Amino acid sequence: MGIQVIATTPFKDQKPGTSGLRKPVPVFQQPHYLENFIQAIFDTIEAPQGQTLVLGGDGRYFNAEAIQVILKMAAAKGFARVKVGQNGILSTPAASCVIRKYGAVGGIILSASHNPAGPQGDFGVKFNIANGGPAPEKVTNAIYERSLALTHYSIYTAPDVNLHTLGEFPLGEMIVEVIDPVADYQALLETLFDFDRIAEVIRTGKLRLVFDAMHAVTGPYAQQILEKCLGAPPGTVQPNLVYAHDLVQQLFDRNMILGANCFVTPSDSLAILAANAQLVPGYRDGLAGIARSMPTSQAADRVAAKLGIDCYETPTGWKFFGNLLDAGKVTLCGEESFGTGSNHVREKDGLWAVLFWLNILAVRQTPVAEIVKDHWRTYGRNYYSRHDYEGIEGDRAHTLMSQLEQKLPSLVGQTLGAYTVATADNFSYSDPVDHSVSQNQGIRLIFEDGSRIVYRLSGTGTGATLRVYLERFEPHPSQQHLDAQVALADLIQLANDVANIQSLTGRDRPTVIT
Repeated sequence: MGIQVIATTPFKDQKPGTSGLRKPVPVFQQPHYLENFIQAIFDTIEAPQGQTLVLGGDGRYFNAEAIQVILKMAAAKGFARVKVGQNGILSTPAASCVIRKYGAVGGIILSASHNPAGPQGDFGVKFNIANGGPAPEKVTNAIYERSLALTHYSIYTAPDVNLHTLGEFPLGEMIVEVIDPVADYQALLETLFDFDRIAEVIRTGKLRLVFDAMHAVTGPYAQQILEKCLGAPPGTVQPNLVYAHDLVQQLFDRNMILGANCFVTPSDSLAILAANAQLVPGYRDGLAGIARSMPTSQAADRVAAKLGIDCYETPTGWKFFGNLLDAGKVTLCGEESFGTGSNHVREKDGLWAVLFWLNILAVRQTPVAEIVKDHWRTYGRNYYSRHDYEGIEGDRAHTLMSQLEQKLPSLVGQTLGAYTVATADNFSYSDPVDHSVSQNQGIRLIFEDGSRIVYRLSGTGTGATLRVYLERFEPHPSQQHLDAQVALADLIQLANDVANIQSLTGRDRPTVIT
């Protein structure tokens, strides 16, 4: 029936934030809510005349209706083409791959699972730009501001386009191209790893399967790549997990793939992958550099040192990896409690790590627990845990950080118990490419032995959450198999005393311990 203007009135918090806009499903279902936000996104694209927009999601209730509205508004925008997943399915690494391959203007990912942290049951709309990665803050603020001042939006009224079978289909002047959700992405992964040799180590079935991000071993992408392509037994893809550190403590007929999966923390997994990267096709020539978010443990640092490559320390976010990967300063990167990835895409990638690991296991022909034990043997172990103090009263948390910041200059050089202070600062990051400076990114106590304490404040705007990161470095192999909270007891006592956590927040116990 054609292009129409639809009058609308603004909504209140269409402010995206880190992983795009996340709200309960009834909130996105409000009349014109999705349309307002999607109009705000499209209003940041100035010359859509010949461009392509990537669109997909994860199945979840409401995705189907949303994908139809987005398609219809894209048609009204004037995009040449929308590459949309079969049945509206596209993972975040896939969309990043697809955007990058075909030079698309950007994408819209309908997911709230790539990032597990968040109220479960929420609906999410993520906007990725031309480089294949998340939209920078300058762009998400732009969207939020537009969402507050819009009087109308444009949409192409027409009946829904079927996405069950592949092909090109007309919608206005626009092409709706339905793509195999996995083909391009599996291709990229095949350029990175020896799929043949990963099939073998699955065949023999004597080793466990290792992963470092939640949900990496679930869903259609794991199913098609691990099960139908690489020959993993049915049932391998959905606790069903054992922790790598448990298997290392234990060190002191049936297939193992199909059994439990070994979880390695992103902090340690990033170090190990970087240490064994030259065993796989995708990184034979070596790494350009490593990057990690500041609170991620220093495990990868010690590998970069011995390798002779630089290691960048960025503020929390897969945001800041983008400029370093594009510039070629960095090949591998990871984020504590989120996962790992490389420059093959611009987002965290859970299968990419699972396959990486499977390819490491096939070449070195040895179980995970022993690989980890060797890594610690060679580089030392970076004992690492986070303590979360959730829902601190607003400005009590800000008094804590303020009092601590004041004390930091006099901390330098002093010896507190067993730990001598080498650096006590407020983290700031100056981008080696943008020259954009980020400030107040957290308080660091860095000790001369390699150990570390870090304080950050989260959820400012909401209660606030105090996150305390505890890192003890242990070079002695005889000391590398303790319980993390036992190993970290002395650092935990120090972190609490110097910041006066109990005195200024009234909390005797972390809300969460990881």
